[PDB]
Amino acid sequence: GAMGSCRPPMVKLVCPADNLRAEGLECTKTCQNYDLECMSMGCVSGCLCPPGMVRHENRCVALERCPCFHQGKEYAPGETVKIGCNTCVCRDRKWNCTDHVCD
Repeated sequence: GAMGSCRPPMVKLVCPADNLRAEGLECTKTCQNYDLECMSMGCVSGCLCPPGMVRHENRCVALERCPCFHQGKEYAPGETVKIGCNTCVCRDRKWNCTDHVCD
């Protein structure tokens, strides 16, 4: 029934015979696989978030707003954490360490 059933869908993406739209290589695009490997399932009849948006916790958020991970825990942008004698803050889906003097 051409039912995505992929939770609240935003943008529908199908994979042509040779998968020209998904180029086969492409399948998913989320802050998790955006720069990392993609999941096998997703290229074929799937619903993801707009290009400038990423799929996170079934919700669409902007890349600059994407969640950050540090120690198995999920953090947010501008969120600071302490690592040893240095601290880091999530900026641009990446952590920025001050690396100040170890006290």
